[PDB]
Amino acid sequence: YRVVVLSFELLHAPATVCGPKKSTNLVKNKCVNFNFNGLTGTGVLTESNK
Amino acid sequence: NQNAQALNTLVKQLSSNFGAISSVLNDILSRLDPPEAEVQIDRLITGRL
Repeated sequence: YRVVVLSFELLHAPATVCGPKKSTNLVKNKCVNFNFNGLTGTGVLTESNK
Repeated sequence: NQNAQALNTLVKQLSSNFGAISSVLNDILSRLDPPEAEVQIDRLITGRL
């Protein structure tokens, strides 16, 4: 029984891989939950000049 | 000064995950299943409250 042990990334940020996922129009300032490459957030998104 | 200092501490106090994998509600549900995700938020609302 081949017991070769493999290991992928353990809690690392996005890399040169991109899972089979689609795309959709982005959200500029809508106060809604958003999804951009897994990360999800809610509240109000406001644009700054930083 | 006291009022302003207290108010900011109430906003900066949204940081700690409170003994969970994540420290933001938005990602708790996205990458977890209520069965195992709800217990995670069990310490989030219990923390912010």
